[PDB]
Amino acid sequence: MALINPQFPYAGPVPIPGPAPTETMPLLNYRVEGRIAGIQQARQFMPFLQGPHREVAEQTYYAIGTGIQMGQTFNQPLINTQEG
Amino acid sequence: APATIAAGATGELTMYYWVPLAYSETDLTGAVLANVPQSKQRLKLEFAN
Repeated sequence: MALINPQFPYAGPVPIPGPAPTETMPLLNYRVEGRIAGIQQARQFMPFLQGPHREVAEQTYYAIGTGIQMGQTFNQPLINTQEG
Repeated sequence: APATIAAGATGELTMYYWVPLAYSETDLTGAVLANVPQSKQRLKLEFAN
């Protein structure tokens, strides 16, 4: 967006020496076929386990029984003959 | 217990231990039911050599 100087104008570009025209043109680089080499193993001996863990520990229980329940020799009360 | 047993003297100790099963006389936590014909219940006591 330059302003044209009317007192000192200039013309378009003139030819100048050039950079040997084939040396600015590249070759198209020619890929050969390739292979991810080797026979891959199916599994890996991992350093960490792959499953979930638990944040807190919960107390577990198992039921037990008591035993054969016996009789008893109670201390027996007195007879309510109007004193009680 | 005597505080000092001299050279050629005899001392007599006495000591009482309460081995708790229930927590208190009101809170019956840790008490066991033993009203059974037989049980696998024992009290092992190691003493001073």
